[PDB]
Amino acid sequence: YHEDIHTYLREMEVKCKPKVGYMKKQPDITNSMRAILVDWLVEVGEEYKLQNETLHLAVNYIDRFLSSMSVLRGKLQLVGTAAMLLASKFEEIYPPEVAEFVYITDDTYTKKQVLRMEHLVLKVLTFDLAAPTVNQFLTQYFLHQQPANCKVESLAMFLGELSLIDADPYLKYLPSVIAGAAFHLALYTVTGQSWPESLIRKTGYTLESLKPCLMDLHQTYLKAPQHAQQSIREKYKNSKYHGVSLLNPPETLNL
Amino acid sequence: MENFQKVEKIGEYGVVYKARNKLTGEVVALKKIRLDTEGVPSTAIREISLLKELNHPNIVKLLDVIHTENKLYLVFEFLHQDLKKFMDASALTGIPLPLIKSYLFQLLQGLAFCHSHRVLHRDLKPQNLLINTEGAIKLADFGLARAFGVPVRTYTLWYRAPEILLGCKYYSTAVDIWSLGCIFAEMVTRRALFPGDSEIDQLFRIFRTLGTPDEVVWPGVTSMPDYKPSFPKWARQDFSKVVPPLDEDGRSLLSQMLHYDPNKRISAKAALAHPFFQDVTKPVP
Amino acid sequence: KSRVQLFK
Repeated sequence: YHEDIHTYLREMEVKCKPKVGYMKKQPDITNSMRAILVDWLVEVGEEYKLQNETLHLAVNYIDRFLSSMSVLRGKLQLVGTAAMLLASKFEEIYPPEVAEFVYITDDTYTKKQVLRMEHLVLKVLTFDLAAPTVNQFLTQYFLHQQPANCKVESLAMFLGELSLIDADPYLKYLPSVIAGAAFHLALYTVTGQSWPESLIRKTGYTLESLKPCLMDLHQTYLKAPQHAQQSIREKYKNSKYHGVSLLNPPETLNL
Repeated sequence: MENFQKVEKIGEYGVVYKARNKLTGEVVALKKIRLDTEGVPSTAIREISLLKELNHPNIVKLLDVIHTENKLYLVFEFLHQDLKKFMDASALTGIPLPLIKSYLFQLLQGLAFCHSHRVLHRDLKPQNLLINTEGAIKLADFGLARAFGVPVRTYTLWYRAPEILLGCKYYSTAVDIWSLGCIFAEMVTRRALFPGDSEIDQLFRIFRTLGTPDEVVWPGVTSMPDYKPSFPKWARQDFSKVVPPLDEDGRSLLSQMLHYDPNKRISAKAALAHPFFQDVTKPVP
Repeated sequence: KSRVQLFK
């Protein structure tokens, strides 16, 4: 059922893909505001021991809700909090209580407001909360690597996390393509190897097909230390992820 | 909500009613959730988000969701009863073997559809298998269902896999296959295969029925959180004793479907190709 | 810390 699961994920990621360039239609919020919101969500997920998939799902819900709806400056953090609550309810075994999210928002929004925005986000998404993320495709690709290197997987998670901060240009790539680019970049960074032929057959993504997203991800990785938002770099500094954020990015991708 | 008129109560998730559509006229199940506290329950959220992604004949279809500000209404296709009441009614005499085979085939088809997607039922008990009048059994009660695109961390008792009892860290499709095997044995013998009272009594019953698993039978039992050396070394009971009515192929399928090792346990897709299913008809209940 | 009001 593994290949069937991957095929279903590929079919469903197009349905769950947010509209590209929705920030232009946003009257108030911009790409930088979304980056700050995603960074704050990374901090929240680290504080509450939330899984990486929870944060990926929260980012996906935020992107879809902003594609289908417009919110002001003050409601962007409420939207992010409601999306994080929904993702925790969907993915986590014990989602944090609504009071915890109200607390972590610095008491900006009351519990009633958080619950109302949760209802609104659920209605807008039409309860389509099982959105494929970069994490799922990355794990699926991990089952297709030999030998399994924990550094490769940790760096691929780090790069997929980095791809969440910048809507430009990672909103124009499907999660499968971003995951493939992250996997190849991690393999080249820590092992000096390329995108595997087994994954070429499984995904249909040749190394040429990932080249645009690969260049974008290499540019993000090189400029990661100088990026305005650094919570992902701090999170992956921990020995749990083998300190992959400490590794220097390769200067050039031999393609 | 207006187009549905409740006529009776069929269950106590939340209380589920039997509702008639005022416009279409079709009869539907109207499970309701009282939204007070925590917002929409995580169980209901998972049930709606995973059931609407599954469109199979042998899966209770969710054809409408009424999400109001204070209440949440789930509309399922109405089926006559679940496998529990059908088991209870056919207590004097066994359920016909062709009907057992057809029900197992349909349940395995639904499970293979759920597992080809990223859905794990985790609550496969006869109370969760609805039955229609035409002779089709469908999976229901996806409240405990979880999406396993990434590995799912482990959190009734009679249908719990030996791994979940033995401190398993991650769920898998093997737990659903084990629950289906327990349901199959209950269908054949008209009594629960492992009627355990506690997490240790159920494990001891499993060991009594299938023998205490060594490392050769299941590689890794010694290195489990809930495995103790003070486990009696029961022998594996011959499958003719536990399930007399089952034929050789049925007994083989049940043995493969109750394997201790989750990796070596049969899968729904592979179980659908068993020689036990070569003559699957569609008898009415 | 994580507790902070964004976009003040």
